[PDB]
Amino acid sequence: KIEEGKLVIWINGDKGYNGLAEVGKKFEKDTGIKVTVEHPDKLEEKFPQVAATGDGPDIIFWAHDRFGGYAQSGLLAEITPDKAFQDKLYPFTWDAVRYNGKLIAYPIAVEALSLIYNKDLLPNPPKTWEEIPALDKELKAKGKSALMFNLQEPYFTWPLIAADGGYAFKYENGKYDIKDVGVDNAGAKAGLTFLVDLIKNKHMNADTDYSIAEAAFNKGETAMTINGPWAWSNIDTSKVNYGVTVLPTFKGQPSKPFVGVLSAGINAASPNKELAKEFLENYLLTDEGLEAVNKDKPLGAVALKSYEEELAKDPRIAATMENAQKGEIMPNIPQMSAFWYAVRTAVINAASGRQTVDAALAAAQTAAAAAMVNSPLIDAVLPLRSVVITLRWLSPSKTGFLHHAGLHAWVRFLAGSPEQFSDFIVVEPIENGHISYQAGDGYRFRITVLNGGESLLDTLFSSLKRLPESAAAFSDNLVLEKIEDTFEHHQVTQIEDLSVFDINALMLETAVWSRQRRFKVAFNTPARLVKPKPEDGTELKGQNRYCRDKSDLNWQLFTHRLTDTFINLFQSRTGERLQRQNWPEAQLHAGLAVWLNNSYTVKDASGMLAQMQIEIDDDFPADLLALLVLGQYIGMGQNRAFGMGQYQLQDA
Ligand SMILES: OC[C@H]1O[C@H](O[C@H]2[C@H](O)[C@@H](O)[C@@H](O)O[C@@H]2CO)[C@H](O)[C@@H](O)[C@@H]1O
Repeated sequence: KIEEGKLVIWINGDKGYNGLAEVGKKFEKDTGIKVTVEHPDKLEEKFPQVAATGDGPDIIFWAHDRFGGYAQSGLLAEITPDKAFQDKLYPFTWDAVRYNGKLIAYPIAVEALSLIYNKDLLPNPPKTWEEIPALDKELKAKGKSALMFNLQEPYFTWPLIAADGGYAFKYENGKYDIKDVGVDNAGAKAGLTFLVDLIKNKHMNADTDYSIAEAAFNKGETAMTINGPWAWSNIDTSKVNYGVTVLPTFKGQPSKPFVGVLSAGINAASPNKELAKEFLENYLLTDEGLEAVNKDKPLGAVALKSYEEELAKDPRIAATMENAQKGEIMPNIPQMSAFWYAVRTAVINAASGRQTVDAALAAAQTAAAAAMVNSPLIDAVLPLRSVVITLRWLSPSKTGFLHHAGLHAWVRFLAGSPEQFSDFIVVEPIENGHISYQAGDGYRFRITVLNGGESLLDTLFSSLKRLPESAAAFSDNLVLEKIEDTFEHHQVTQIEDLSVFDINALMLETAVWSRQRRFKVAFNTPARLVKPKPEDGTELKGQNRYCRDKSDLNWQLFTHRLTDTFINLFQSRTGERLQRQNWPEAQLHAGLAVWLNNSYTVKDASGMLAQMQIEIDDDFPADLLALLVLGQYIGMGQNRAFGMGQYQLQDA
């Protein structure tokens, strides 16, 4: 949980976090409240992961475009500055942090990309993108290059894509039309194609990221870069004579950067809300606070009127606002994360040659418009990680006798014998039944790790790597051959190498089953689904407690048990037990249903195998369909952590 009496702050590593820490040291001097300023990697994705369960920082610093989604998920508290304080900051910056009428963050600064160029290598910067290829040939003759900027984040490529007609969502009548995405019109195609032709003609490198581009410019190797005001600090250090100017035009149109408002949100689960307000209103959002941060890494055009009226005299800040005006302030709607994931994939795939520009942007238009999912039940379990582990026997042995219960206890032991094992790890063995193995034979099983289970996965990796010594069937007669990433189907050695099944992958998969409205639900391993509680007060006993006939299965029973699983996972993570709503009605017809008996001299292994046809409405809630899709990867019913209750969605 978040510790009361102190303040923990998250801000991106490219920002002036040391400056921010000095503002925190002054706060601690005046109130005794310790202020810890951290800068995690991928924090815009890390915040929902930890905040969904009640952890994370007291204050989060990011551009405003992520905050509507945070607010929609109930991660942010409503800030309450009086009218006197609101007048100190620009009204349009307050607009950027408003969501459904409520202010959800304190605006800090307005960030916009500008063209940064080496005045010594390039006295007159190019006014148009079309000049850059010709310019690069001349510079390559001196062993230099024209332009290098981060091609891994669509933030940096969007000004070009938007120049000739690209847009995120059409805005009319106070509303963004999610179904009207503009990443796939003639102008977006022209912009990305020009980017790809730069790479194809050796004027840029598809691999270029933020570090490579910053290093090249600051070491005098490239004449131009594209970055924001935070980057200026490192350039002053490198003693490059640089300037900040307007972005080049494309087809006569100016480049249109998506402008962000760096904002500070207050975690909804923070017990230090009043302290957070005092730090932000009375210490950071003052002339001396922002200056301490600006001195470390320049903020840009700050939202505080009194300070910005002095900074605007800086020609670099003026250029920042010039590019900003030629662009647009980002929407803060929850769909922005769907947009940025779509365009990130589009630009990487097009630039790497994997997809054509037309195909890459066609998929991005579909992806950007996919129905969001902001469920607390889902944010608690995502992201998933999964591995298939291959062992080799060191002497003969028998498996299947305990019906994979020994494997479970063994993996639990190898994970540190932790508390709440079943709430974070699912153990799915290969369904062989009874097998006798010889020395040298392989043994394979899959384990899926839910959000909050990395340390368990780390202990597991170490134990496996130290077999057979680790163990002290499934004893110290096994050795690790390899660990494969279930989702990439290739080998890994450290946890950091593992891919994730995250919210964006789930939204894309859910959309597939949204459009195909009829589909089948089939159990791979038997399910132990308890029958509904008799309404006359009596309790069911014995094997009569569980569903086993076609007549026992219906749409409400199935979705109740599925949701029970998610509620339990949520409860054990947070302590709260959410109230269980009923799903909208749908057609569910059980085609096949039979009960398997798997008792061994204990009946835990027995369960029901079933196939169900589903039909859903056009307007069926996506965040519920998403529970159905996610349930494929975590299983439902009793003993789901032993691999029971595994189902998969198939087409009819
Ligand atoms: O590239 C997608 C990414 O763009 C923006 O992130 C910016 C951020 O606004 C700046 O403060 C700075 O850190 O550069 C980031 C790009 O790496 C959006 O704010 C973000 O939502 C989006 O995913």
